[PDB]
Amino acid sequence: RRDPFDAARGADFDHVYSGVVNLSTENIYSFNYTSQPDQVTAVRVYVNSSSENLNYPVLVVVRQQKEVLSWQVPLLFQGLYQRSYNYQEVSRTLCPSEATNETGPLQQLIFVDVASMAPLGAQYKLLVTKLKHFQLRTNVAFHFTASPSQPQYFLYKFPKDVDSVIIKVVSEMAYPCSVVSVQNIMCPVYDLDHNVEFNGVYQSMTKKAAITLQKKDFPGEQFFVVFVIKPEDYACGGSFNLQRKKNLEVTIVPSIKESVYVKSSLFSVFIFLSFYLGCLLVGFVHYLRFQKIYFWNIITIAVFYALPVIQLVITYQTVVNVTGNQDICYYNFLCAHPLGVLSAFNNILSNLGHVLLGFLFLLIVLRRDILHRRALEAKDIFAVEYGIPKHFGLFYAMGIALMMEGVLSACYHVCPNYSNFQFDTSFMYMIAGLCMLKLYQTRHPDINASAYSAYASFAVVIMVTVLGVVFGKNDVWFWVIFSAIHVLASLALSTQIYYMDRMVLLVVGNLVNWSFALFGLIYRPRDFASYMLGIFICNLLLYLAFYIIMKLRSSEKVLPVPLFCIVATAVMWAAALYFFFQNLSSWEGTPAESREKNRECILLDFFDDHDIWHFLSATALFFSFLVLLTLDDDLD
Amino acid sequence: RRDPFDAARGADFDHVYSGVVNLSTENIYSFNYTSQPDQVTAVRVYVNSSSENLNYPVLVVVRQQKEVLSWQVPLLFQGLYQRSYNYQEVSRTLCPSEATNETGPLQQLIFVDVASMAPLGAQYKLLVTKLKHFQLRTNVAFHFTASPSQPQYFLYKFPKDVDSVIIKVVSEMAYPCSVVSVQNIMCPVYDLDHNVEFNGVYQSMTKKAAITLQKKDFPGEQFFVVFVIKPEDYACGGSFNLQRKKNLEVTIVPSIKESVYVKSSLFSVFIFLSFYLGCLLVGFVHYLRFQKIYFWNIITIAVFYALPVIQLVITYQTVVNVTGNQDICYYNFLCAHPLGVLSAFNNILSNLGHVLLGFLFLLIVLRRDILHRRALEAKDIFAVEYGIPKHFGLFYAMGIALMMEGVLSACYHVCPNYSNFQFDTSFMYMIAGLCMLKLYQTRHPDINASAYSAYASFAVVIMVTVLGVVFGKNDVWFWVIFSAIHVLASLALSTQIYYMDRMVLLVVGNLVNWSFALFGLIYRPRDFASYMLGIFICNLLLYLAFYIIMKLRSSEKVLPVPLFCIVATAVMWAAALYFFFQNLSSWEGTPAESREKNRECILLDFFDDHDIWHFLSATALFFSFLVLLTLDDDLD
Ligand SMILES: *[C@@H]1O[C@H](CO)[C@@H](O[C@@H]2O[C@H](CO)[C@@H](O)[C@H](O)[C@H]2NC(C)=O)[C@H](O)[C@H]1NC(C)=O
Ligand SMILES: *[C@@H]1O[C@H](CO)[C@@H](O[C@@H]2O[C@H](CO)[C@@H](O)[C@H](O)[C@H]2NC(C)=O)[C@H](O)[C@H]1NC(C)=O
Ligand SMILES: *[C@@H]1O[C@H](CO)[C@@H](O[C@@H]2O[C@H](CO)[C@@H](O)[C@H](O)[C@H]2NC(C)=O)[C@H](O)[C@H]1NC(C)=O
Ligand SMILES: *[C@@H]1O[C@H](CO)[C@@H](O[C@@H]2O[C@H](CO)[C@@H](O)[C@H](O)[C@H]2NC(C)=O)[C@H](O)[C@H]1NC(C)=O
Ligand SMILES: CC(C)CCC[C@@H](C)[C@H]1CC[C@H]2[C@@H]3CC=C4C[C@@H](O)CC[C@]4(C)[C@H]3CC[C@]12C
Ligand SMILES: CC(C)CCC[C@@H](C)[C@H]1CC[C@H]2[C@@H]3CC=C4C[C@@H](O)CC[C@]4(C)[C@H]3CC[C@]12C
Ligand SMILES: CC(C)CCC[C@@H](C)[C@H]1CC[C@H]2[C@@H]3CC=C4C[C@@H](O)CC[C@]4(C)[C@H]3CC[C@]12C
Ligand SMILES: CC(C)CCC[C@@H](C)[C@H]1CC[C@H]2[C@@H]3CC=C4C[C@@H](O)CC[C@]4(C)[C@H]3CC[C@]12C
Ligand SMILES: CC(C)CCC[C@@H](C)[C@H]1CC[C@H]2[C@@H]3CC=C4C[C@@H](O)CC[C@]4(C)[C@H]3CC[C@]12C
Ligand SMILES: CC(C)CCC[C@@H](C)[C@H]1CC[C@H]2[C@@H]3CC=C4C[C@@H](O)CC[C@]4(C)[C@H]3CC[C@]12C
Ligand SMILES: CC(C)CCC[C@@H](C)[C@H]1CC[C@H]2[C@@H]3CC=C4C[C@@H](O)CC[C@]4(C)[C@H]3CC[C@]12C
Ligand SMILES: CC(C)CCC[C@@H](C)[C@H]1CC[C@H]2[C@@H]3CC=C4C[C@@H](O)CC[C@]4(C)[C@H]3CC[C@]12C
Ligand SMILES: *[C@@H]1O[C@H](CO)[C@@H](O)[C@H](O)[C@H]1NC(C)=O
Ligand SMILES: *[C@@H]1O[C@H](CO)[C@@H](O)[C@H](O)[C@H]1NC(C)=O
Ligand SMILES: *[C@@H]1O[C@H](CO)[C@@H](O)[C@H](O)[C@H]1NC(C)=O
Ligand SMILES: *[C@@H]1O[C@H](CO)[C@@H](O)[C@H](O)[C@H]1NC(C)=O
Ligand SMILES: [Zn+2]
Ligand SMILES: [Zn+2]
Repeated sequence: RRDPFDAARGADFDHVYSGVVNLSTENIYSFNYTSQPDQVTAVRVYVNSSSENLNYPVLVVVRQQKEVLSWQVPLLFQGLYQRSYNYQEVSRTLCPSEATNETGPLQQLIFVDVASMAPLGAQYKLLVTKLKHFQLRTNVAFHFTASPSQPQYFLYKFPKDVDSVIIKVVSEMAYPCSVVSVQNIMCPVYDLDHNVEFNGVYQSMTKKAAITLQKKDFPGEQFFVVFVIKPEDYACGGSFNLQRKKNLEVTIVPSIKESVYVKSSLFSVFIFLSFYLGCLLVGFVHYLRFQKIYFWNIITIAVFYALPVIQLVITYQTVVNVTGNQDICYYNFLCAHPLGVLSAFNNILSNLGHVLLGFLFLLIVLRRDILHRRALEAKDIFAVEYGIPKHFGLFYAMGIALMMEGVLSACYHVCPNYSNFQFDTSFMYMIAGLCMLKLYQTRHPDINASAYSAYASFAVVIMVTVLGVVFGKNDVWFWVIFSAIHVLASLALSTQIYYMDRMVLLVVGNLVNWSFALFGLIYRPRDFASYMLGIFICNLLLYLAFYIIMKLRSSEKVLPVPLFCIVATAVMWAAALYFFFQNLSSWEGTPAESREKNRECILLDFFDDHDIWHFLSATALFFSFLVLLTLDDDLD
Repeated sequence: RRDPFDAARGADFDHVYSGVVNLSTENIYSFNYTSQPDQVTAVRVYVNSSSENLNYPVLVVVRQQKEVLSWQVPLLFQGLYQRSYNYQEVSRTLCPSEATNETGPLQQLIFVDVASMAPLGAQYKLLVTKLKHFQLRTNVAFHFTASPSQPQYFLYKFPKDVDSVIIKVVSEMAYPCSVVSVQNIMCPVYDLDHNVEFNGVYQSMTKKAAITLQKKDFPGEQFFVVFVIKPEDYACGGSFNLQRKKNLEVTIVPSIKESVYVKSSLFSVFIFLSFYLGCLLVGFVHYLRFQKIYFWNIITIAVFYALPVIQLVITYQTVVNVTGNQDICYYNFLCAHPLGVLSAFNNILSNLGHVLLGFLFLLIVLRRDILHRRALEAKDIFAVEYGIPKHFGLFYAMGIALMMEGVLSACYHVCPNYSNFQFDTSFMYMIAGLCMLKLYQTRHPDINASAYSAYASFAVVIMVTVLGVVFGKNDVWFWVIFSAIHVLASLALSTQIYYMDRMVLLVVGNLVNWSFALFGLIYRPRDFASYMLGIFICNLLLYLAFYIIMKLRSSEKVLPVPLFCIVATAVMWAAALYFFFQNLSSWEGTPAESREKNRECILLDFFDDHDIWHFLSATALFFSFLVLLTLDDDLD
């Protein structure tokens, strides 16, 4: 019978053994070592077959006390479109075993067998090395390299006090894709292409990756971090001595404490309660100085828009929480602090203003309308020859739209995805349309188009946006049709509004044509909803400026409060647009590329760009509504 | 150096070798064989270690010309909640290599090494057998068994003419879950627990599985079918000499031809064009004898309900087509014939009636209303003393609701899922509500409650159903609250309708109470939408029956046409309810259990139960609308 000790070559690590194997010859080595308590040893085996022989690959088998590994040196990879790749260098890290004080020192023996079947012979070069840079320490960086045939992984241990950690992986050249996974300390370790996704959380990456881990999940307070490169780049982007070495740096940082949550919640509440306090102060000062269809329409639309998206997001959040695959939601993982089951608590809590300011506007408008109704009940002719008709439902509709926009934004931000690209700024379309309607009605007679003209406009706009996003991704005929429709609509609106100021119509038409040429030359926004939002904002601001300049030309003085509100609205809009143009993650494109643009939070240790955008949008919209309400105070 | 031939034991298949291995001993066998053209050989290796030693398992390594396999005899499995399982028998099928005429007969050698590290010794029993039942033949069944540590797989070759095939797998006892996968002929073959989902389509199963394959996808017109059992049953259902042997039967059947598509399309078109032909003939015979809000409301609801679900189903269909994981959509895979990119063509084409019948009803109502308007223009006092007020909006609303319910059902059936349980019968809620409103208005004065009463009713009903399904799955407090609200609503409706027939209110209340007791004792419908549909249908039929009986008690003769329409409506309702009660697949429950209840098509070779349900529902609704329209013809 075969005797390993008899034919084994008592060998030592770090010596590059070389050999040649025939059909009737096999080589075996008998490495030995010892492990001591409080230390972790991880052996690594490198095998390079100098020859390129492919019909008779060299077969390598590593035997330990309780595990067996095996592979070939000329590793062969098969890729789509019938492509073949051959790698002539292979490496593997053996699963380590801990040694406790009770167990004491442990002696370990490892056998390595190299054998082939070539009739003439195949060369091989074998190296076995120990690992000193195996463990990882919190806050200390680390650099290394990986290859499609040389997967890597390391060990981390939970400190005494840390209850949550973040793993950040950074690279420079994103040519070959990669996968980063976290697993428990239970051999075997799945560090292969076809089994790395079986267990533990994982993330595909090309230039950036971030994973947040708690403590209660892992027994023993330790885990393995595995990095695996991929033969082809189809999954994470474009198309595909062969080698694809990729350099990586890995950092582990403790997570924030609950004190940050308390601070952020208190700040968010109080910053917006200050507005109510100021309104109460102003009302007190004024008192001292003195000393329909929209309802059910909005209710139905809100329920219709809420139930489906709400259930869809519930299901997506549950699935992402259960399966552990962090490639479904398009979060901004660098700053996403979870609470309870929620995965991104900040992005939802940052929507408090959209509700609070809407509530304040509703309260103020209701009080003003009730006061005007009481005054009319008392009757006064000063509001007839020196007054204009008053309407109330429009402002309530605007405020309810603001509330619904806030709730929709929160629901969408629960888990962003390509199927929820709308519901993020959808209701601001309605807000802009309502402001347009209010401006149109205030100057000209009522001539109300009931309420369904705006409904049809919104339905058509959503139709066109969805059609363009889902189909107009790469086509231009639809783009030409949309441009023609937009130009025709602009001309028709200009003609209708027209019937000293004969050049404003030409100015608006020329601005629209300039935008037409701009995106025709650029011809690649790829975000139809964003451009629709921008165009609505542009038209609203243009109409507001035209109306204000016309009022100025009419030789009347504007009350100071409308002027202050105008300036505040302008500044807030500027800031909000600045924070909006910043891009963090995007539903379009593969998840690996979406995370390629992430940032590590601004302001406090909680918020980031998008939260500031939410805040500034809420404030700017509130000030615009107040300006619209109060602009015509001097007329009475 | 090590010499394989020197220590190799020239062995033969089917002989159960036995041995004992120590630290310094390792046994090797050197099996040999030859492969001839037009035949496929697949060796299989069984290894059983009699001892239960966990600390010192036996290591087995199989070496071939181009592949190496390795494993341990006492296989260890880790399961959730810190559970461990050990299997003492292992088996494996080597990847076969085809032998072509040009290549000629091919000699093959296979080395098997058994080695351990026990200080005393470990026993082992090894068997190597050839496979004669490896290939699969079309339409011929096959029985076999599998175990968590003994995965199986077989080969299939595409016949000359078959362009599409179906693989059906059947079992009897669904205790241990299983996975069935299809892969190409390219070694290695992933038949392990942690890598079986990497490549090729796959399906989790417990009692039934079905997979449809085309021909152009596979080069060589051949493929491997792999069956893998699972250590635990958490994924596919409940909780978890150890063994879990599972018996399976596999059949392969050629798919249908395009002639079936042509036949089914022509039949579906003509069966429903027959209604228009009959209406035209009736109009011809009659001629020979003679010889606003709803619009915009429904149009807005159309987009508001279509765009989210339409885009969402687009995304699901694209993803399921791309990845190849057949566990997202809850189809009925036994009868799902795809066309182009669509995966279930029949379930969509079976919705032609919901549109055609609605269009016919709209046309007939428009013609009748226009004729009545012309007659009124001519003026006739007969329709005053012996006439009743005429209305038209409700009938148009009903027709549009039907025409939109058809499209909603089609969109939902594009890819059924737990996030789309509505949109299958939602619009018929509004249909029943409108029928009730029309019945209320026809007898009592107009007293139109505008149109938003039913709007709020529908919104509240949908909200309640969604809340119950998402949350009231295992709770009873919500169920008690819902029952109390239903009883209160029934009492209020009876009181309002009341103000010879003093017992009808008691009868309706008692029927509602009987339903209360029924679903309280059963207390497990777990389909809130289904029971909402049932209750709405029951109330509609109940009110219609009481109205008709009251009219009968009024001592007037009913025109034969309304009687015929009533009888046809009753018969169609009975048939539709019968076809509805049949259950094929269900979004609730794991996908493995959902496919556990599937059926192999009825009627032609295309349709099944659900399509017949669609047809019968459309016909019954159309006849009910016609009955409502024509019920009071005798009055004039
Ligand atoms: C086996 O490998 C060796 C390569 O070193 C070759 O065979 C050797 O041939 C020489 C010359 O006759 C002998 O002195 C050695 O004893 C042989 N060794 C062995 C292990 O066979 C050859 O490449 C291989 N064997 C054959 C038959 O080609
Ligand atoms: C197999 O090939 C690789 C690369 O072809 C060899 O790696 C070399 O390692 C030395 C050691 O410092 C470096 O100086 C060389 O630069 C490396 N090669 C290259 C191309 O950079 C490796 O030694 C070969 N053999 C084994 C067993 O790995
Ligand atoms: C090796 O296996 C054998 C069991 O078959 C044991 O060692 C044998 O011991 C007898 C008695 O001294 C010798 O005659 C044999 O030559 C030995 N065989 C071998 C392969 O060493 C024992 O179980 C194992 N070896 C040890 C050291 O325990
Ligand atoms: C390992 O154990 C299994 C079962 O424990 C053995 O399988 C037996 O095979 C014979 C051959 O027909 C059957 O008659 C027995 O019924 C099987 N066992 C049982 C429990 O049913 C097997 O022979 C053992 N060894 C190997 C190498 O498989
Ligand atoms: C009433 C309005 C203001 C609420 C707006 C925020 C809503 C959308 C938020 C607040 C609380 C959230 C829920 C809190 C907890 C969980 C449990 C988790 O396993 C699934 C998601 C689910 C069910 C969340 C879904 C989104 C949610 C309902
Ligand atoms: C405009 C909105 C976002 C403002 C915040 C209001 C709502 C959404 C907030 C207020 C209090 C919050 C809850 C506070 C505590 C918990 C318990 C935790 O285990 C799950 C999340 C859950 C249930 C939170 C979900 C979101 C929540 C309901
Ligand atoms: C950001 C992507 C979606 C493209 C859209 C950009 C939008 C937000 C930008 C681009 C051009 C901008 C406009 C340029 C000029 C003016 C005139 C000024 O008196 C009021 C603001 C207004 C009308 C701007 C509003 C914001 C605007 C419309
Ligand atoms: C004409 C009126 C409406 C302008 C008021 C809005 C202002 C604040 C907006 C309009 C265009 C915006 C800029 C558009 C593009 C860039 C380049 C980017 O790398 C930094 C931000 C920056 C510089 C933006 C900052 C905010 C910005 C200047
Ligand atoms: C106009 C009305 C009657 C149509 C109602 C059925 C709708 C939902 C059907 C008709 C055509 C269908 C499309 C036909 C082809 C494909 C390509 C596939 O890769 C994604 C789905 C997609 C895009 C289908 C989605 C569903 C679809 C849009
Ligand atoms: C349910 C009701 C509304 C459907 C009635 C409209 C019919 C005619 C529509 C609905 C879906 C459509 C199909 C959608 C997708 C494809 C795949 C394409 O490669 C050929 C055309 C084909 C096969 C379409 C033909 C027309 C079609 C069958
Ligand atoms: C099938 C699941 C969702 C449970 C609901 C079952 C429904 C559809 C069943 C159960 C009880 C049935 C009702 C029982 C009695 C009557 C009175 C009769 O004069 C007309 C039929 C009618 C009105 C039935 C209609 C169908 C019905 C409502
Ligand atoms: C005509 C109107 C009043 C409807 C009357 C109710 C009739 C049509 C319905 C109500 C309950 C139904 C039954 C409920 C359950 C089953 C068991 C199933 O394995 C076969 C069909 C069968 C036997 C159904 C046949 C149709 C049925 C009898
Ligand atoms: C190495 O020495 C012998 C040789 O195999 C081995 O039995 C022993 O366990 C090892 N001890 C150490 C300290 O490496
Ligand atoms: C083992 O002993 C060392 C001695 O310093 C101590 O630091 C360590 O915590 C001990 N470990 C265990 C598991 O007892
Ligand atoms: C079996 O016989 C020898 C023994 O190793 C082997 O070389 C040869 O290829 C095999 N031939 C056949 C016909 O099986
Ligand atoms: C090989 O020869 C046999 C002889 O009957 C023939 O049937 C078969 O088609 C041939 N196959 C190839 C690939 O030439
Ligand atoms: Zn946002
Ligand atoms: Zn259906």
